This record gives sequence, C-alpha cells and structure tokens, in this order.
Amino acid sequence: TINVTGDGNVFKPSAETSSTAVPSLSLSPGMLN
Amino acid sequence: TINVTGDGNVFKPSAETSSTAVPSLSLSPGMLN
Amino acid sequence: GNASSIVQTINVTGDGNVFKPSAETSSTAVPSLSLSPGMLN
Amino acid sequence: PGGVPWIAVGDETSVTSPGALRRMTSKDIYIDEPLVVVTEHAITNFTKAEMALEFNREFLDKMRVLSVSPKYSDLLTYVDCYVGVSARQALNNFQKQVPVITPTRQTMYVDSIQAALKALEKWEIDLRVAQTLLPTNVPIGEVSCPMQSVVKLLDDQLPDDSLIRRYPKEAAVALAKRNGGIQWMDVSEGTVMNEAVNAVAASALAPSASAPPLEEKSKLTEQAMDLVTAAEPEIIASLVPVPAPVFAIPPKPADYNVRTLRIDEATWLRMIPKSMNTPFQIQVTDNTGTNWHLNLRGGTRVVNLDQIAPMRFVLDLGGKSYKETSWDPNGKKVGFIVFQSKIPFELWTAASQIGQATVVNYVQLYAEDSSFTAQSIIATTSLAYNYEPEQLNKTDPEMNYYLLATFIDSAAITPTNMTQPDVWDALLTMSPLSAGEVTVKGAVVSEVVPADLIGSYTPESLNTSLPNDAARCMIDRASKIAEAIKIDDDAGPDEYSPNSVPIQGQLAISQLETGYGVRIFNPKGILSKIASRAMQAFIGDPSTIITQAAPVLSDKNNWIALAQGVKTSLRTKSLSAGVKTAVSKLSSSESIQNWTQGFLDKVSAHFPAP
Amino acid sequence: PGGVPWIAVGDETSVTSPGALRRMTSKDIPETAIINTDNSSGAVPSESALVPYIDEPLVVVTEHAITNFTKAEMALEFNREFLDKMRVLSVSPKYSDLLTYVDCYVGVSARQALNNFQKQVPVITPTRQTMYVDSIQAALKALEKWEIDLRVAQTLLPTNVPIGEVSCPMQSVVKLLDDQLPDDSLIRRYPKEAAVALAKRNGGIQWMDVSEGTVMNEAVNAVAASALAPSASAPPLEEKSKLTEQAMDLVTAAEPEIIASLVPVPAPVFAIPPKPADYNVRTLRIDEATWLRMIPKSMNTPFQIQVTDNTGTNWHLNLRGGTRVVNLDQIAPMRFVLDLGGKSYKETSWDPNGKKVGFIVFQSKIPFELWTAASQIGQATVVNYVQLYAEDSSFTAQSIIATTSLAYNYEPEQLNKTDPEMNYYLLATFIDSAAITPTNMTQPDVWDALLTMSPLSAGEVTVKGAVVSEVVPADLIGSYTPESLNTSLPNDAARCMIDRASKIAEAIKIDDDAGPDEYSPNSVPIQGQLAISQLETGYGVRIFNPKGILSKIASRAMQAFIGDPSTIITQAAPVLSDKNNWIALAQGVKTSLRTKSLSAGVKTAVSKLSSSESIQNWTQGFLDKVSAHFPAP
Amino acid sequence: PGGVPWIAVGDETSVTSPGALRRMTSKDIPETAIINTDNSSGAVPSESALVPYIDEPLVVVTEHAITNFTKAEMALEFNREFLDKMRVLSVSPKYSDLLTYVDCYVGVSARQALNNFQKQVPVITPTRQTMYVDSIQAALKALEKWEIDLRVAQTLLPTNVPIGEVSCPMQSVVKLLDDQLPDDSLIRRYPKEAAVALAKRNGGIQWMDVSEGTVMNEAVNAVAASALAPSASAPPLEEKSKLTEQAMDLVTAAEPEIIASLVPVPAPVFAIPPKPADYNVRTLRIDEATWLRMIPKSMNTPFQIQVTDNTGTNWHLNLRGGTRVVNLDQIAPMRFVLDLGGKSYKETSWDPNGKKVGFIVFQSKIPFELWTAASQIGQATVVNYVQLYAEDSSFTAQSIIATTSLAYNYEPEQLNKTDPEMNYYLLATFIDSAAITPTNMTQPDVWDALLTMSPLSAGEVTVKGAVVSEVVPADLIGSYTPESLNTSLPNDAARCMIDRASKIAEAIKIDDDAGPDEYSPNSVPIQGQLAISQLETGYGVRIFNPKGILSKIASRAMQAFIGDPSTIITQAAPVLSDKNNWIALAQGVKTSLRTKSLSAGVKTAVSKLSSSESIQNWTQGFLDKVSAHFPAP
Ligand SMILES: *C(=O)CCCCCCCCCCCCC
Repeated sequence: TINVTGDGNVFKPSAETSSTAVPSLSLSPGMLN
Repeated sequence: TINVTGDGNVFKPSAETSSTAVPSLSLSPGMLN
Repeated sequence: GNASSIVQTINVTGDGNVFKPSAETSSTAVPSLSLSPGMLN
Repeated sequence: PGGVPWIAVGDETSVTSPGALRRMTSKDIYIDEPLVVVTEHAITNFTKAEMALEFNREFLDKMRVLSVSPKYSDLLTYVDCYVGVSARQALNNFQKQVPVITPTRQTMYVDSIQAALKALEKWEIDLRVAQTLLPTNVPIGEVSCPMQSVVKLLDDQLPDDSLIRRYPKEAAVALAKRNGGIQWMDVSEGTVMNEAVNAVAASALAPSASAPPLEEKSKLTEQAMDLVTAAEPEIIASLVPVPAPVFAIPPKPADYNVRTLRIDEATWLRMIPKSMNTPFQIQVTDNTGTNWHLNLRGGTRVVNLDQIAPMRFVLDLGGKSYKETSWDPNGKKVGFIVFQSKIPFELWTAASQIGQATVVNYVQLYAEDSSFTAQSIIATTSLAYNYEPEQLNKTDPEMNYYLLATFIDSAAITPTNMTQPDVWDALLTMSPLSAGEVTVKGAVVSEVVPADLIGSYTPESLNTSLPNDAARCMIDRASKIAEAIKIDDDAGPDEYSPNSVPIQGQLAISQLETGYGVRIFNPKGILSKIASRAMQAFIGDPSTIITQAAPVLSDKNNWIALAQGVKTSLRTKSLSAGVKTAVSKLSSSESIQNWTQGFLDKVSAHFPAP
Repeated sequence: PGGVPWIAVGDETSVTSPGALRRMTSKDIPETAIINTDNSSGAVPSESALVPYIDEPLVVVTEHAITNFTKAEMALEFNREFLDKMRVLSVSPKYSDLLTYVDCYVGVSARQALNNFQKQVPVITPTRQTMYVDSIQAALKALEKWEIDLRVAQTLLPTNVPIGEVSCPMQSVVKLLDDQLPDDSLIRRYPKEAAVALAKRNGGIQWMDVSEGTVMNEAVNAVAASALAPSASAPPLEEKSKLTEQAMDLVTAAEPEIIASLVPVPAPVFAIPPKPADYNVRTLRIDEATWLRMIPKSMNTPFQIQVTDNTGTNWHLNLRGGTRVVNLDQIAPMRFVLDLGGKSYKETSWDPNGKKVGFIVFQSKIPFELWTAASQIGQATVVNYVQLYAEDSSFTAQSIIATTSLAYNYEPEQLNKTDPEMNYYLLATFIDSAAITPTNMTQPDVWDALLTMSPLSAGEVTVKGAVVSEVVPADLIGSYTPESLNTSLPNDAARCMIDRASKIAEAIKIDDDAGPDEYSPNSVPIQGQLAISQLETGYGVRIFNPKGILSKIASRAMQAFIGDPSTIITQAAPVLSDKNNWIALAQGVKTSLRTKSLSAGVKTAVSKLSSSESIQNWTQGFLDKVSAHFPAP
Repeated sequence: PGGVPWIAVGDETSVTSPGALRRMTSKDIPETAIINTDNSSGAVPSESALVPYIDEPLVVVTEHAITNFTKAEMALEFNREFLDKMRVLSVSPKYSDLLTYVDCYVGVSARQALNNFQKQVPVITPTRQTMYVDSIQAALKALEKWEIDLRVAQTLLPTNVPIGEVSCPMQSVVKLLDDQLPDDSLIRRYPKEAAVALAKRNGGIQWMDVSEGTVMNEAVNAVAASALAPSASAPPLEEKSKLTEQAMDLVTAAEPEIIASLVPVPAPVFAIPPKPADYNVRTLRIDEATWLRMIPKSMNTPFQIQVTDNTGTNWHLNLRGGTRVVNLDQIAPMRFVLDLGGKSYKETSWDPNGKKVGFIVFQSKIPFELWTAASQIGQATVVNYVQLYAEDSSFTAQSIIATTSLAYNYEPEQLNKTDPEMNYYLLATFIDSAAITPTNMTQPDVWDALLTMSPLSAGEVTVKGAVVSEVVPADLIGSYTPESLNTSLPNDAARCMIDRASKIAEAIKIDDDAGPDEYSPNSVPIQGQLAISQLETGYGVRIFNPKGILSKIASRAMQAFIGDPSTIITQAAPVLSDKNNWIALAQGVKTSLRTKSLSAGVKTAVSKLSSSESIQNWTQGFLDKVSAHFPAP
C-alpha cells in the first residue's frame, strides 16, 4: 500500500538516525545465574 | 424367453450406440487418501 | 471504434488501460475434460 | 450412483427376489423410450463444457448465434426409484432425487454443444494469434507495457482477414476474460479491475518464489509412476519361468555380415570344413520348376533354420566387389536357396545328400564403378525371405532346414571360374517376423527366468545376439526404468539418492557375509559413493546390467533391490522436488522475466503513445 | 458449480434482461475482504497502515476443486512432526475457512448467469486464493531435504513387499540404519520424529507405547494400499485401469480412422515428424528413384566448363557420361548433407589431397539427360564447398580421404520456380580454380559417398519419389516393394504411415499375451475377413479351409504385424497385402479396448503371482541376513 | 475429507493444545467391529471359535473413493447373469453398507484434526475394508474367460462405426458367428446369457421380448457414448480433449523454463539419458575432435616399448608418429567398444591373423606429443586385449578381419586423479609376446576401424569435447557447425539439447496443421520477434518487409524446426539462429496450449468426417457379404 518508486518519499540520512538493530546482548553465564 | 435365432430382433450399429463396458478407473493413491 | 456521438463504452485505443502480464494470471480457457467413459458411467 | 432407473411390479422387498424388478421407461415419470441415470461427475463435466461457450459470448451475440444458454442441469429429470445396472443389484440400492435423462434429449444437448463449437473454429484461431504474437504470459513475477504501444503493434501484424480487425471490442473483452494481466478502463466510472475468470485455475500454474509450480511437480511424478508401472517391475526382476507372450516386447531389427562372424559364438550357423578339397555341383528348381545350376565347396556357410523363432531376412549386396577373372558379377543372379535334409551340413560332399531343395526368390545384379580406380561395384539388393515353420510343416524331428544365398544360373558354372563359396559377405538385415516367441543366445526357449539374464553375456555375444532375444527385451524395459529414474533423480556426480541406496544396502550386507575369497572392508561412505556411481552407470547405459564381469550391475541381488526400491521411492513422494531442480528453475525463470521485460520495452520505444 | 457471482443491479428480483446485472465485488460481500480474513497461519500483516482497503473481484470455486485443494494440505501433515520442530505453520490452513458460501446468480456471462440461480455458492477472491496456494507450497520449500532423508529410510532396505508379508525385529534393522545412514541425514538428529512420520505412512512399522505396552497400526493410507495389494488370484487393481487406459492413449494418438481411410486425405493433417535417411548415390539403380537424373552410361563425352559462385568466384569442373544429378523439383524442401569420409578417389595422376568439392545447382529449359555442351546448362552456380584431407587406410599403398560434411539445404520458396519447363538439377563434383584435364578426372561425379537427408518441412508428403498434397491412406497397404522403401524419400508417406501404425502395434502388445495360433480378441478382426474372402468368387480356384485354420492363419498374420510394421506396406504380403483386412484390423482395436472391464490375460495372472511371491521369498532372504549379522540382544 | 478418526481426551481444549487428541479405535465405535459386519457374501466365518475378538484402528473414506469403489461394482454387474449361472456373489457388496457414519475430529494429524469437526464421516477398519476388495477381485478372477469370450464375439465382425448407421439382418449375423466361433467358447455353452450382455453394453443390438413383440434400447452407457460420438460437423469431444492434453504433457516434460534459460544451469538438471554413437579415429579430422592427441609424422623416429597388465605378464609392441590417442581426462566416463571386423591391415611380411591387439592406458607428466623415446611414458598398463581371426571377403584374393569386440570402460574415480600435472591416454594397436621388427609393421596404430562410444556418467555433460558443471542453454543456439557436431561426443550438451527440445516438435505437430506458406498460432511468436528485430537502427543495410512477407518467413521457419529440430543448433542456420527466435517460440508453445478450447483445426476435422463416412461405406459393403452368404427364412 506504498509506492516504492513514487514521489513523496524522503531520503535524509542523519547522525541522529544512524541505523542499528541488534549487534550483541550481554549474556554472560555469571550474569544469567 | 428370448429367440436368439428368431426374427424380430434388431441389429443396427449406430455411432450414437457406441459400445463401452468399464475401460478404466482413476485410482491414483494420492487421490484416495 | 466509437460509432456514436456520446461514448459510454471502453476506449480500446484510449488511455488508462493496463497491460501487466503476471504469473498469477497465466491465461487458460478449457484445455481438457475428464471425459473418460469409465468415469462417465 | 450410476446406471439405469428401475421400477418394481410385484410386492416383494427381499434382496434376491426373483421377478421383483423391471426397467422403467419414460412414461413412468407417443414415443416411449428408456431412461438412464446420470452421475455427479458427468454433470460437472458437461456443465464445464458449457462454460467454454460463454468465454466468447460477446462475439456470439454479435454474430447472432445461440441466443439462449444450453443449461444442462435443466434437461435432467428427478425421480427416486430403484437404480443400478443389474436387477439383482439395483434391488439393494434405492437413492433419492437421481438425475435421469432420455438418450435422445441427451444426444440433442451434446449435438448442440458440438455444432456450437464447430462455428467458432476460426474465431478461436484469431484470438490465439492475438495472444501469441507477443508474450501475454510470463513464468515468474510480472511484466508490463503501455497499451497504446501494444495495440499499435496488433494493428500492424494481424492478418487483414483476422476477425479482430472487424470485431474489436468483443475480442478485447474476451481476451480480458481469461488474462488478468490485461484490464480495460470503465470510462463510465473510470475504474480498472480484474475481469479474468480462470483465477483459481491459474494459481496452481504459478510459482511461489521458492518452489516450482505445483503442476509440473504432480505431472512429472505422474510420468515417473506411469513408466515404472508400464515396465512391469515384478516380471522384469522375477526369479521363475515366464512365458514369452508375457515377457516379450516389440523388437527392433538387426544388422549383420555373415562372413564377418565367428562360427562358434553364433550358435545359429553351420559351415562346410575349410580345405576339404570337395567341389560338387547341384541343381535346383524355382517355384515354376525351372532348373538352376549351382556349385558348392568347402568354406560354404549356412543358417540353421530350425529353432529360429520365425524370422524375416533381407540381404543387401551394395558395395561388394565379387569381380573375377572370367566371372563378372554383372548380368548374374543370386537367390535365397533352402536346403532340407537329415544330414548335418558338416557332412555334405555329394549331391543326393542334400535331400529336398528349393529357391524362394532371386534377383539380377548390376555393376558400376567406385572411388577406387578400375574396380566394379554391385547395386543395392533387397532380396528377402520371411520364414514361417507352418509352411514347411516339420514332421520328422531329425529333419533339418538350412538357408543359403549364393549365385544361381541356368547353365552349369565351371567351379574353377569363381572362388567365393557363397555371397554371405554382404550386409544382412534381419527383422523378427513374429512377436510371441523369445530366444536365448541363438536358442529358442519357452520359459525364461528374467533374473539369470544378469551378467550372463559377453559384449561380442551381445553383438552376435538375435534380434528377438530376451536380452533386448530386458534392455528396453530396464530402459523405461532408467528414464523413470532420470525424471525422478537429479543427484549429481558422486552423490547418494533415494534411487541408489538399495545398491548400498546389498553391498553392505554382502561385505559382512561368508563366501569365497579374502574380505575387503570399507567404511560406509565409500559404499554409498560406489553405489551412486554404479546407479549412474546403469542410467548411462541400460544394457550394462546384463554384461558379464560388470563392476556392480553383475549382481542379480543389486538389480532386484534397485528395481523394487524404485516403486516405494516414487510412491512415497509428497509433492516434492530436488533442491538444485528448484534453484535452477527459479533462476532461469527470473532470467526469462528479464528477457520479456526488455522485449516489451523495445516495443514501447518502437511504438510510441500520445 | 463454476463461474463468477453475478449480482442484480437496481431492484431485488427485478432481473429480466442480461443488462440488469453486474459482477459482484468484495465491497458487496465485505466478509471476503482482507481486513476480515481469519489470519490463521499469520499471512497478512497486522499493521493497519499496510492494508489495501481496495475491493477485488469474486470468483466461484468448483465442487471438484475443493476436494483437490484440501488434499494439497494433506501433504504437509505427513511431516508436522518436523514442522513444529522447524516451527513453521503452527495451524493448518484448513482451506474451507477461507471460503464463504453466498447464493446468487452464477455464470461466466451475464446472459447465461441470468438463467442460472443457485443456493450456497462458495466464493473466493484471487488475492486470498494466492495466499493459500502460497501457504502450502511455501512450506514445501522447507521440507525440501527432510523429504529426501526419509524417502531414503524407506528405500535403503525393503519395506514394501509385492505379496504376503515379511518380518524382522526392529532392534536389528535400527542398528543397520545407524550403520549406514549418511552422517548428515536429519534422522541422526531427529530419530523420534522420523520414527513417527514413517509409521504414519507404513502399516507394517508399528512403534510401542511404553506407558501400557500396546502396538497398533498407524497407517493413514489404509485405503490407498487396498487397491495396491494383489489378491490371491489376480494382479492388483490399481494398475489394470492404469494399464488399460494407457493402450487407449496410443490408439487415439494414432487416430484409427485416418490410417484406415479410403477418401483422399490432405498432407498437413497426415504428415508427421520425419526421420533422417541415408543413401548411397552411385549404387542406386537409376530406374528406381525418379529423383536421380543421370547422363547415359558410357557416354564418353568430354566437356569442360567455367562456373561462378555466389560471389562469382570462378570454379572449374568437367561433365562426362555417368554423371548423376538430383531432379531438384518436387523435393519438398529438403536438407542434403554429404559425408565423403573413407572413400579414396586417388587416381594415378590426380590426387584428392588439397582440393575442393561442392554442390552445384543447375537450372535450364533443356532436359538434362540430353546434355552435350554449355548452352544446355542454362544457369548454374555453386552453393557451398569444402576441403579434403588424406590419411592411410587398412589397405597398404593407397591413401584415404578424411571425413567431410559438405552441406546445402534446398528450399523452393526462394528460387521461385515460375515456369514448369524450367528445370532444377543439383550435382556434387570436384571444383577447382583451374580447368582440369578430362583424361585425369575420369570420375563422373563425387557421388560415391554416404549421404544424409533431413526434411526441412513437416507439411509436404512424398510418395513414390514425387510429392502430392493428397493421399489415400487405404491404398498404401501392400503397395510397395522392398526396393521402393530404401529408394523412398525420407518424407515418404509409408515411412510416416508405419510410424502412425507403430502405436497401434504397440497398443496391442500391452493387451495381448497369446502364443502360437492362439486366437485373441485382436486376432478375430482378421478371421472374419478371411471367412468371407475365402468363400467369395475370387481370381483362381476356390479353396476351402475350416474355422480353426482361419483362426491360426489370421493368428500368424496378427503377430507378423506386431513383430514388424513394414509388412503392412509390402507387395504380396501373406494376408496383409489385402487393403481390406487392414481396415477391419483397426476398428477391432477400439471395441476390444473399450469393452475390457478390469481384467488382464489369464497367462498374465499365473505368471505375476508366481513371480511376485518369488520376490517375497527373496526379500525375506535378504531380511534374515540382517538379523544374523546384526543380532538382537 | 480424509485422515483418521480422532477422539478427544483433553476435555478442556480448543486448538494446538498439548495432549487433547487420541486415536479412535473400534471399541469406541462397536459398529466397526468384525463380529457385526453384515455377512452378506459370507466372507467371514459364522463359527464362534474363529474371530480375533480384537480391536483395529479406523480410517476415513473420502468422496472420491466411495464414488470409485462403487463404480468398480458395475464391472461385475455388466456380467451379472454369468455370475448366477456360476452361483458366485449372490448379493452385490453395496459398499455403502460396510461403513459407519460418525461425527468426530478427523484428520491425518491431531494438530489439524483438532479444528476439523465434521459429520457423518464414513469409517472403516483395515480388515473390513480389505475383505471388501477381496470380494470384488475374486469375481474378476471368475469372469476371466467370460471376458475373453465376450470380446471375441464383438471384435469378430465390425459392430461399432464412427459415423452414421449401418444395418444387418439378425438371422444372418447370428448364423455368421455360429460357424466361426471357437468350439470351446463359453457362448456355445450358455448362448442366451451372451445375448443379454450385449444389449446392456451395445445399444445397436436389441432383443425382441417375445411376450409383446416389442423392442427397445437396453444399453446402460447411453450418456458416455455421446461423449465419444461425432457430430456430422466436427470430431468427437472425447479425444478433442485428449489429443490436446498430450501436448500439454509433452511440453511439461521438456520444461521450457530450462530450454529458454539465459543463465548457467547445473549439469544434472540439464542432462538426459544418452545414446550410443559411432566414430572412426583414423579418418577423424584432427582439428575438429579437440580430444584426440596425435604425435606428428615425418620425423623418422621409431622405437618399441614393453608394458605389463593386471596379471603381470609382459608384452611387446611398437610406437611411431601419426599415432592417435584419446585424452581420457575430462571425457565424463565413457565405454569403448572397437570392432576391427572389416579391415585389411595386411603387410608385406606381417599378416594380422593369429596375433592379438588390445587397449593401452598411459600416465605421465610429459605430453603425448613429445614422446620420442621409451622413458617418457611414465606409468602404463594393458587393460584388455583379444586375438584376430581373418576370413576372406568378396574383394578377390584379399583376406579380411572377422568381428571383434575390444571393450573397455574408462572410470575416473578408480583411476584416482590426484595430480594437476598428470595426463592419461588410451591406445589400441598390435601387441605381442615377442618384440616386433619396427618395419615388419607400419601402421601407426589400429584406429582405422569402427568404434562405438557410449556414455557412463549421467548428470555430467560435455560441451565441445570439454566437461563443465554449469551450462547455459542459450549459448548453444547456432554455434555447432555441421562438422563440429559429427566430431563431438555422445554425452554432449548439443545432443542433450536436440532430444529434449525435440519433444516440443512432437507437441507442435499434433496441435497445429499449417500447410505450406500459411501462418499458424505457433508460427506467430517468430513472426513477432522479427518486426522489432527489423525496425530498430543498426549495422548493415536495414531491410523492410510487409507483414505478409514477415509472416511467411516464420511459417516456413517453423516447418523447418519440426523436420530437423537439430537445425537450430546449426551454425549460420537460416532463421532459427537468433536466441530471441528460439525463446519467443519456445515460451509461446505453453500458452498456445493453455488457451485452446476443445477445438480442432479447420482443415483437420473435415478430413476425419470425410474418412468416417468412407469407413461407414466400407462396413455396409461388408455387411451385405453376410447377407449374400447367410440368408434368412
Ligand atoms: C474509433 O475511432 C474507430 C476506429 C479505430 C478502432 C481501432 C482500430 C481498429 C481495430 C481494433 C484495434 C486495432 C488492432 C486490431
């Protein structure tokens, strides 16, 4: 329901919107008990 | 009770009187579950 | 094609018509029927 | 249900009541006719048959034809009486609201359908031209192209006689009736909308971006099961006698040159001892009694016409020299001469030894010149004789029958004038004349064991085999098996597949058994790899199973396990396909999508829109 | 039923004309619009911002299609033990849920849908339909190799028996699979689930419930196997119908009436895909094939000539008595490729090595056999040439030409022969940049080589050397000689004919399993024609034979056809030369085939049972080997 | 639906619950027990002592099974009179009598049985359902000879005709069968039963019931015959549905996804079963077969070498230039059979008779060309050999070799390729116990013979004499010259392409029937791929053409494709060179079949109708020959 090659979209990469999802979590065996 | 060698019996091959008995049936094991 | 002063048809050579051949819309009409006579009884 | 409606007369209800049931005519609902019970399946099919007609409704009502729909379900009649085929079976079967019909009304219906489909015999062709001149279907994804361009193309390539040129709008709407990829604006409202009707029918005909479409999966495994069934896997891997009229198959002819052959390998030849210093001359008559004089000598060769599984022989002499100092082949004759005697052909030195003799057909030769300078060449001869043991009507078991082809002339040929003991030095074609006998290594037989044909043959014996031999039938049925595997199997070089592991199991327990010779242990991986290679070898050449001294296919147990495991391997599939199969298929499909998009782009740039 | 749900426009029950209706749309029946659909299997997203709110057409499913698509789901369920491990498709789609039953006028045109009202018509939208077919075949991609693994476990050792039953303790065979399953097989990681899944689809495998020690059958396909087992007296049922239609597929493909038709039959309806044919040109009797025009033998006439190729590049060649050229007209556009490999030609003064040959095409009004000079060739050119190399052969002190593939394809559609008297001829011979001496080039041609031919058209049918668009396929019975066939053009009708007849021949053998003299339902078609034809007043002395004779005489002829098809087009065949018998032969086949009711030959039954049990005897033999070398504890 | 009857034990569950469902056994539904089966047909004993008293699982019978297993019952009932004349199956099975209609959770697995709650599902046990099919199939055994006798009464004289109606008096036709049927016929035994069975299956035959002097139709198959019966306007619907399906079947086999691919495709996917081929190494042009190595000639070098075999016995032979070998590497294992039969090889001091020849395998770093001494061969072994027997031939005074079968099969995995710098060659020539004078023999080897070459690998293919894992179908079109094909391998991509794409040609011809120089729906994709190939601006002199011309070019080109499908691969092919030509045609054949509607060609149908009447005319001419010889009172 969105137009990939239409107009209206914006491409403004910024410092405040730098991509990241889930690099690593802290799952130490000592931490998890 | 029928006169095989008597008169009055009708023999008249018509295309519309084509002859079949039971050639085949569809017994694919997939379609019988 | 328009044979009338006022048109309310479908302009074949008009605009707005769509041609998007897709796999999901692979054309077919009636290739074969299961006219096997054993199954027709 | 299915059959014919029945009506009772007497007051009986018990099953197997003697005179309970009698047929029900039409009157029991002028011209009173019997009635038949239609089935659900036939109703569905015939209604679908009508739905083809309305795919072209627009062109029809434009053409003033068939202004009211056939409506098959209407012509029916509804009753609830006894129904069946035999009275003693209908008597225990009584359904509700069965559909019934007169034969004549049913004929009238199907005739209306048939004649209707007759009329459109050309309009359909024109529509096919329209949909096929450029790609209106794609394997994967979706392509597109502006309508002005494509329409400008059609008005540029369709033949002037095409019905589209004179009946446009109905053709367009019919096109959209089965192609969801073409839509027409509705200027009344200004909306675009799918109009295609075969929606669900096309879903199964579609990919899924990970798997191949369903239809080729189902159909390919259909052909696999069909081949393996028609190959008769029980018989081919049997272990007991089987009558040839069961085992036998339609055979193919063979090519031979009798002089080139080994006398001992070919069990179906007799020869007069070389350097025996005996040259006698004998005379035979034709079917009109004319006496021809022929000369025999040591080095002669014949065929033992007994135990042959009646055959047809045609000889071909083309290319051979047969030139001689005082004996030019040109102008001469050759023939097929039959010899009937009790004496072995190794014991013939005089004339009256020959018993009864006849010539069955003869030809005249011709002599031209060839590539080599000053050398003469014979024409193509097709001299033939089809053999049947009925005509000669064997009576005495000691009676023997020999066939020979050599020169014949109506004057007594001086033996020193010519040195060839025969003219079997010639390409010979041998074609089976019956289809209900099978031989073995040149020996006739009546009860073969399809197992023990494994590994019983050397290659030169295979090339010296008769055309109607059990080995060739084994080859051809196992060949059908080989395709069945190839359609199924896709495992590449050195890879296990569900069509190679029976070999693996046979080997694995063979390694653990107790017999003759040293033991050679191997890990399981080598066994599996070997079995894969051996199965692929069988796929490469079916004839290699019967081969003596084969690597793996020389074992009967391997062959039996392979043949039987094939059945389960196919039957246990569940709408599945191999991995490389799917990956390559999808990749190729996407490539073709790119091709189609580029082509339709060429169209759009070569046929602009306003 | 089938079609598309049509709605009444305007008023209720005001339908009176085909123009008073309209295709329904998911707006009209909002239940079938994707904000409502039961999202079981989690296909459509849950963002309210990614949903069309755009209506779509409605389509009707057919009662014989729901049965098919439900079973499509059944394929997955044979693997749900692995799926939930794979954690995919936790709830089976259950196609019936996506359907909705509304009642209306249904059809594939407003006209006929008017007259066709129905109650409780299932409906679906194309977008939703694609989701379901996806929902199945998407998961199939996951099963790709779990499928392969278990299909191995079924077939590594015999788990199906043709007849009876066989036995072995589990604890033994498991040790074997442990000994042989590839280390990358999923079974080695998921034994339990693999064990269950097999027992779903194999009655014999039967695991035990440790809680109360009960063993029962788990086969879900107990009915499919029913028609796959044999009885104690006849082959299994599933295959006979499979076997019996399969002959009936060959006959219809062979179109019996056409190959037994007395009226004229056109070419493109009769012509069928051809086969390459091979001939040698010098060896052919000139008076056999009409497509060989040869200048009279021993002509002894010397005549040199200059010719120009397609670029005019001059080539030189001589003509002499015995030169043979192909009568290029009526050849039905054809492809000649010539193969000279092996022949020597090495004369005493003129070596072949380092020379060229080529096809030459001749065009003139004058008949070719009457040629003496260059004014009679008309117009002539070369069309291709090659180069010849030499080697040494088995016969010492003479060389041998290497293999050649001189080629040229003939098509009349481009030459545009517009005057019948204008005559087209083709020769192959030596060509060179310099005139050659007649005393040295004594070879009349280069036709002493194997030659291959392939038709470049499937609409032209040739008979007896020539081509005619009309054929009567009744007359080709027994109207050729053995000499005719090898001289026959590659696209000869009798060549095409026996190909069509071959399937008819094959279809019989699948049915018949009779021996010598044995009257079959496919033998008696001839027997009757022999019955009358013997009794009628034919040419010659009337001779009488009894019924038993006419059986066997027909019986031999039957198989003589099955053994080899070329006997139907053979001069003076035993019976087959009769046009009449071939007619009555085919029309026997259909009635024979269509009146079979689930049975095979009496011989076939006795063979199959005795054979099949031998495997059961054998399979146990294999099996008891395992229990020995893999002992049960 | 399908699956298995599932019973619930969870007792507070809806869906996906851990332990809700359990199998439903015959104790849960006692009606499905084998003490309560209706003993009609008596197939289970009535003695109390003999019943297992055990329980068995229950399974579900679907729509299609009931509608089919019941359909099987008619095959008996078409022959019901002979049964009771035979006193077997006094009561028809009436399959719907052995079921139990229940409503519970149903499905192959518990997971999808858990939301599938149906009503009146039929239910059966393996044993009760097994007993049913035994009842049916026993009767088929009983009717085994009846069926053969019934058919031969029908297939004796023509009783069905494709078109119209014929006629024959009864007393003639009954008299005709009288004398010509076999003495041991069951018809002779029970003739009135043979009378009743025909009218049940053949409407034409009708029996006047003497009670009223009436007569009517009796055939039970009236509806089906119409589907197989022509109208006088077009062929019957039956095969018009069938002659089209085979095309869709043949196309499915070819997989036009592959043969239209523009990307590399793994060899096992592309591969097809191969066929034997033939070659002659001596005459094989060295530059065309890129797999033959040859020591040059005219150096004067000459020597001998000695090489043992697997048995350890030594051997003596020669070597010299001109010698040809095969590069065993990258030839995808082959089997080699070489028949010396037909060659001379005689030399002034060396006849070939009595001696032996055999195969030799070599192994080295040094390439076979540089070989000039004895220590450059590295490793060697003699892998097979046979003796020579020379008879004599037509060619006067000169003896010839008899048939030979020197056989060997190259296998890489045994040969255990390890070194990238290795090299392997195969050589066949004279070998002997004692050494040979290098001048008593002169032949560089014995390759002047016939070789047969069959592949052994399956999923691995070569292109231009080189093996490769991936292959692109498009990069083959129009690049194999006529020479290069002949000098190619058996297991070649081109040959693998010729056959697989040939199946298209079978499909095209059975669907279309275009005559010379007129279009066809399969000629048209080419016809489109040209106009745009022409209109664009490019190299050369652009050539313009009307669609009337553009049409015919394809119309001819499509015909050429059918006759020789291997023409497309020919380099510099006339029209089919372009890949776009091949793609457009190959893709469209699928479409042109999907869109057919029970339609015959305009040309085709008339010929069938014209044929059909002639056969009708033939029959009535025959039917009078019954009248003239078998009159009636
Ligand atoms: C409208 O202005 C009438 C004339 C234009 C009709 C369209 C061209 C006629 C044929 C239909 C489409 C062209 C391709 C067949």
